[PDB]
Amino acid sequence: MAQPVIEFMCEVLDIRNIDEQPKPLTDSQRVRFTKEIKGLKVEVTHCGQMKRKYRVCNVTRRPASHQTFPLQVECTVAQYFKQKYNLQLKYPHLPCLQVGQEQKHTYLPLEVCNIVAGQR
Repeated sequence: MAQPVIEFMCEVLDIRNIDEQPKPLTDSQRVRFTKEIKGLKVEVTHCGQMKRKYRVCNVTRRPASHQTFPLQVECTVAQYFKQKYNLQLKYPHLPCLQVGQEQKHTYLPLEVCNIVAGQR
């Protein structure tokens, strides 16, 4: 089974009350989380059965609420999932994952991500 990256995060940062502390992440926490998620493979969950897979290459410093990107004029990733997918993010305060080629600057909210377990 695939594990939600939110849960993976809470495990990495030793959190149990993620829904009690709507607090953003400390620089210390982000760095600790980034080390663990960087390089893992993830699958999108907001597109039904179109579970597109991505390679996490980094973690943003800005929350999904503020992370911006070149939308075809700049937009907020949180807006995106509210406008295009009509889904208010549960954690707009947590960072987004950067997936794919660096220069492509693709950001995904942690909420919509599941860690893909290897199948050797």
